[PDB]
Amino acid sequence: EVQLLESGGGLVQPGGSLRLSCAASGFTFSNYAMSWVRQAPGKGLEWVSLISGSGGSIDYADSVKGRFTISRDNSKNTLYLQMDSLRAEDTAVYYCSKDPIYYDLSGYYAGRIYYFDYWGQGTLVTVSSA
Amino acid sequence: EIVMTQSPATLSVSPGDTATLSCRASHSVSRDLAWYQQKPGQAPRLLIYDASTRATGIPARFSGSGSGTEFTLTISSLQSEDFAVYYCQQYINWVTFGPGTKVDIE
Amino acid sequence: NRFHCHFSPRDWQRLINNNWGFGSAHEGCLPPFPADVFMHSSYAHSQSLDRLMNPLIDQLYYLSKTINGSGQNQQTLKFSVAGPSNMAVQGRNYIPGPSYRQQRVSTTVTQNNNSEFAWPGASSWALGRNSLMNPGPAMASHKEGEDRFFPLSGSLIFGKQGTGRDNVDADKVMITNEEEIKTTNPVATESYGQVATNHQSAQAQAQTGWVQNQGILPGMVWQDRDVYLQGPIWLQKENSKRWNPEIQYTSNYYKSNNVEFAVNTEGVYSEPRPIGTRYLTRNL
Amino acid sequence: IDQYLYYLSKTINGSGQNQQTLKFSVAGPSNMAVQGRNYIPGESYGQVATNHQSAQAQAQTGWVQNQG
Amino acid sequence: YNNHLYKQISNSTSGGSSNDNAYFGYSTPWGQLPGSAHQYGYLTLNDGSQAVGRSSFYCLEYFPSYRQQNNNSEFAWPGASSWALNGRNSLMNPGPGWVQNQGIAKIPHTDGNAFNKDKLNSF
Amino acid sequence: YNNHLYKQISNSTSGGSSNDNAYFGYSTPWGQLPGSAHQYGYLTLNDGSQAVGRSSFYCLEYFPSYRQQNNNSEFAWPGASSWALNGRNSLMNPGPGWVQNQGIPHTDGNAFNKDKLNSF
Amino acid sequence: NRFHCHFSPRDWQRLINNNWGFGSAHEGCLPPFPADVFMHSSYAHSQSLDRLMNPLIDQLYYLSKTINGSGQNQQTLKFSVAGPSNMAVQGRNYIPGPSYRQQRVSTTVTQNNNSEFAWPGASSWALGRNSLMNPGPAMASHKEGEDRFFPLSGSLIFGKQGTGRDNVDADKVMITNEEEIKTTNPVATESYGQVATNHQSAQAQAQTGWVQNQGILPGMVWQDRDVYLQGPIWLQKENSKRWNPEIQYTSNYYKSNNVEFAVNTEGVYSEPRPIGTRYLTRNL
Amino acid sequence: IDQYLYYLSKTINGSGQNQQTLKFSVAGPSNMAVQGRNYIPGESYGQVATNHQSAQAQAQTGWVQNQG
Repeated sequence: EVQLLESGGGLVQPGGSLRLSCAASGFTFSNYAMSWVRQAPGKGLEWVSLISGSGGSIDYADSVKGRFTISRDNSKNTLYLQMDSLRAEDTAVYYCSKDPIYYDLSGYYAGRIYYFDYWGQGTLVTVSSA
Repeated sequence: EIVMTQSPATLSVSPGDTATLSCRASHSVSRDLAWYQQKPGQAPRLLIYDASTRATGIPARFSGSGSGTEFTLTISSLQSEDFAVYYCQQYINWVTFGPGTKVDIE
Repeated sequence: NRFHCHFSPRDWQRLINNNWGFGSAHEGCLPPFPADVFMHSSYAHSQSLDRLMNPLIDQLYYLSKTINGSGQNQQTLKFSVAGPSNMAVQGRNYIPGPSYRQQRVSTTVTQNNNSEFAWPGASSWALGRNSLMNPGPAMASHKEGEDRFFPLSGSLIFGKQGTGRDNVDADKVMITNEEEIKTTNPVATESYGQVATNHQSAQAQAQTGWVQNQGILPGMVWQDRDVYLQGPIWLQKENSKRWNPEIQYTSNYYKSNNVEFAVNTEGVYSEPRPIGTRYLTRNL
Repeated sequence: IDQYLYYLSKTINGSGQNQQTLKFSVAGPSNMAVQGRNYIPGESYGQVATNHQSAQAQAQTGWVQNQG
Repeated sequence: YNNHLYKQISNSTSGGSSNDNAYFGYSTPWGQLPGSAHQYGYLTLNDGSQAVGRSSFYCLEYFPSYRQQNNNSEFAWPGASSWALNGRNSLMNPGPGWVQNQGIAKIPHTDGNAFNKDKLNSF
Repeated sequence: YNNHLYKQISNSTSGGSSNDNAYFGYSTPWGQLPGSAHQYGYLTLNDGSQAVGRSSFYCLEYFPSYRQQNNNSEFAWPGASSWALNGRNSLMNPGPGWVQNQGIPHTDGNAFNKDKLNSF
Repeated sequence: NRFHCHFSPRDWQRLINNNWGFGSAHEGCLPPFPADVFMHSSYAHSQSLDRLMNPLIDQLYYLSKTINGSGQNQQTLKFSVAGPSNMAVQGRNYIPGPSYRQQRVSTTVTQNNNSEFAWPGASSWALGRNSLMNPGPAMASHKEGEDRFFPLSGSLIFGKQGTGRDNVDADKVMITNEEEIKTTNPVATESYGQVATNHQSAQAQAQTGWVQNQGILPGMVWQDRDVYLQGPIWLQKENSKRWNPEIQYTSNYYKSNNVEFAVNTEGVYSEPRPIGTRYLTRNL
Repeated sequence: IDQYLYYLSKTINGSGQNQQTLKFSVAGPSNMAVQGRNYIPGESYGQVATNHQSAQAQAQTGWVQNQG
């Protein structure tokens, strides 16, 4: 079945940059659009960025824009997130998520992402000086 | 930036009772919405998508309703298996989530 | 006069996976599903038109440098060999086909300009009446690696089963794209190229201009538009020596509520997506 | 008789800010200018897009004075 | 050639860095298969230095005007007539109000125109 | 039957009782195609009420011992001999230290309107 | 005596997509790729053995109720018609094939027991020597919906190009699963079924026990094990009337550093994944 | 000569807590008992797994006193 698994997240000082990765399996990874979503410790959920299919289209939330860059390698069925220039305001559990809609060459990527079909057990990122 | 609003900030009901959860939308989202439950220390899971459709493998006691601004989630025959914060999403414009409603058991 | 009259989805698949080859588009055509009662190149080139060269071997000369350096009166003529290090300049016997440019629209609406440009910005031809150019000359829909852009009237658009008549949403319709023919055809949303607009001299720099439309020139080659299961109508075996496996049209194996190209619970037959036939490949 | 083909009818919902949308319509005897055609002719000949539109740039066209 | 090997060659293998000159292909030990006015090698479909899934690998062991343009400026490339194909500009060489352009070798096939299991590396 | 329609039937259209009884298939107007001791209908591959990519749709318009088990308890289904296939139990019916069992299909071994007419 | 000796990956594709059918497994076979110098039913059932019934029509009686209700001295016998509402109890002419149970292992390591059970917890046979049971009788690898689990010694495990000899990580090998044969074959990690262990009476409840292995019984039908491009060795056209399109074996459309089933920059040929023979479907 | 088939050598790295791992090894003349064999014979006939192992439960087996 579908299985989303997030790799290393740790402690980074403000202004530092770390990289996250998600190993997806149990489904054809290239066909769907993957998204990162964020939940601050007491706060609710916040969408961060999305990459679709091949990776031609990439969009970010206005909070993360210019700091964060998302990318995927279809060859290795991995989704990446590169966090740069972090703040203390950017610390929360991070979730790897999946778009339900299916993409093939005979068609175009839908303009927007839909509901989040599957979720990984999120990795946590603390940004503090300690 | 459609702002979503979860009507009860928290809720407490006994098992076997129905629980009516609802959220509102700052602008029309027409049958584009979703419901998630997040148990403590787990990832969210899709309950309902669009206005009302149940995700695969979801119990039949969960039901969605509503269109446009205001929507409703109802849990028939609530059990103890269900203690979670419930969120609502919009997939119109850029995705935004509601603040959540914690269903507490008596 | 549509293919799904004569071909089942499995019969269509049997055709497009194994074979290199084989009137106003109005309604009222025979239904695609036999229980209802009612009232050509098929391959994608594996090479581009610009890459046909041998990558290991040099060729012919081209003009590399018009100035020795920066300064006054630096004019010079320097020449180089065309080869693998610079492939853009090499001599070629054949060139891509004709183009008539389409405006480019994005499936992401916020990428689009906030104005009503549907009829205003579309390409057209006059006959004293304006006729939209649809679908127009055959051109690739989008550049390789691009999935959100599509030509304004460049490609065919089919509606999904149940779609209304007027002002339907983007999700309801199915838009076909012809990326496959991009190797020998120009992209529908791009200029065909650039030309020189003047005679240079010491006092005037070389000036260029874009080519929005380019007719037939001797040496052009092009692919025609693809046919679809749903499209209008009016065997060649696959001989290839290719070592690695082809792209085939298949149906995804993943649990879903319905079976694609089958009836649903209410008895309505539907065709989920547009199936054209370009899957196998040929050398250019 | 209608065509089974669609064209892009409306790119905005109305006057205002951030109104972008995509709406499609069947081409039929109601609107004959937009129908898909198999053959084209060989006053200006027509118009072509000169640029990529975006939120910043409006769609621009230009006159085709000669065609082959 | 190539020590009796088929070796993937790519844009980046040679240092690359330019999109117009990006290529992907294979070099072969040799000296239905893929006239260019020049060892046997060939190019197939590419995206940058990466290869798209439609690319092919062949084992050979298995057998009208377009106006053309001295000022003291560099205009070799910037002042050149070119045609663009899939986001790659290509010089027009040789090639065929003011009408700058007016329309009407193998032809491309188109519609119109101790035992060990390792292989032996020692020769 | 079915007002001349092919209609999808499944475990859900019957209410979706339980895992062992879940199914997916089609009911046909009729009365290479898919002996069960019984309108023509058929079943195909399913996962729960859903179907998978191998599920096929056919348009008919297109033409030893195994021990078997009164106590005051309900032992009908619990105390019955069964065999499991893909995680679904089926009664062994009829069918063929103490040895409770002993061993010895095509398989390897053994005005104009475009809408369809609903008026009849 | 391996299929890739005689078949290219492309030729293998032609075989499995279009056709229903066509010594210790040691090293030293002719190299898969010709430039190296060195020192059967191909289909999946569209029905499952338990579902062969007509879904719309009743059958024969079964024992529905052995007690009227809660209480004492409630013994009674009730019967019901075998029909669509309850499909588990219907009479069936044929039963699934034999089984010899394998231990189950998860590819997620944290949910595997923290002990060394490779050799101890493995199914084996004795001939005064103990030989492991590998791969064993033909059995499904896992239940529908669990892809992570695999039989300890149940399947054929191939190594990736360059994989070492000893104690390689799970990503250096390729594990094949017989998902297709589940329709007629019991899961390798599940019991065959249950049998009665006693005679019930007023003084004893009906007692049952699990069958952990089963030999041939009259009326069993089963599928053999699939063969692979890599696997050991020692035409039939498709007649199907299926309306919707088949599942096919296809190469991926995404851009990648290397083309699948080809050489890299160093000249090393590799096989990225195992290819089974079962894609087209038949009725049961 | 080695086989090209791999078998599961190790389910734990070493002694300790939380040592779960999966390692594989070529079946070869070194260890013959674990080679994949095409045919089987017709004392106990062997052992079979009687349970699903998990983090909670150890792998259990039982003896086969009769087989067909």
